[PDB]
Amino acid sequence: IVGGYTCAANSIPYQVSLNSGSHFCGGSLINSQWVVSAAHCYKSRIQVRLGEHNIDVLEGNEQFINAAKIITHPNFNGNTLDNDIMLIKLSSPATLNSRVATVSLPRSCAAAGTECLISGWGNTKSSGSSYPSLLQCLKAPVLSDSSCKSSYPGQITGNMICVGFLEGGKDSCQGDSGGPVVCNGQLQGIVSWGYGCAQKNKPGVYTKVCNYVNWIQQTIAAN
Ligand SMILES: [Ca+2]
Ligand SMILES: [Mg+2]
Repeated sequence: IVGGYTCAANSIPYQVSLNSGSHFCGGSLINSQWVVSAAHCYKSRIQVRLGEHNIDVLEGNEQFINAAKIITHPNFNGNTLDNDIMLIKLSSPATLNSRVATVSLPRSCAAAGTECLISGWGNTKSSGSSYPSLLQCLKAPVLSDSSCKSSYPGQITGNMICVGFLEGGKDSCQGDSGGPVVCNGQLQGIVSWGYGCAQKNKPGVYTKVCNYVNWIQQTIAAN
């Protein structure tokens, strides 16, 4: 997250770290047994780390649980990034408490201008590279469909939204991929793509989760 602030410890209790020897992506706990993330984050082996604040220090509240199933959206396109969504089934259920909690799926799509919270352990520098120990947060609005589609001509599908700021300086980055955008208590976005991060007129693009509630629930029920 560029231009964010350090979240209060465990204040984002649905945020997970996906680990393959090191943190590589975020995700969101949406059921005791299931995490949702981005398909461009796929790896064949993943350890899910729940209840993290400092991903470099074992502070007590962590639950480390291996992925048992990793299911990318059948219509994921790695060129256009359409349907950039993936489900991970935990090998055992997360134990839900104040520091490890599910986030609701959308009840509807979000209005333009809705305030959201974006979080992750991705790159914090707008030049170079700095990968934080502590979870970072960013408040950002759902952008107008003038602002989003004008920023990426011909590239915003019906399954994408932009969330952020056209002036630059505030965005999600590499390593935030797969993490949450939560607006009014609902998971509306998954960190997906853009053009670098925090550049002028290149707001972050996010998978539009309000299109996927059927796919998510059908996958959960069948696995
Ligand atoms: Ca930790
Ligand atoms: Mg580090």
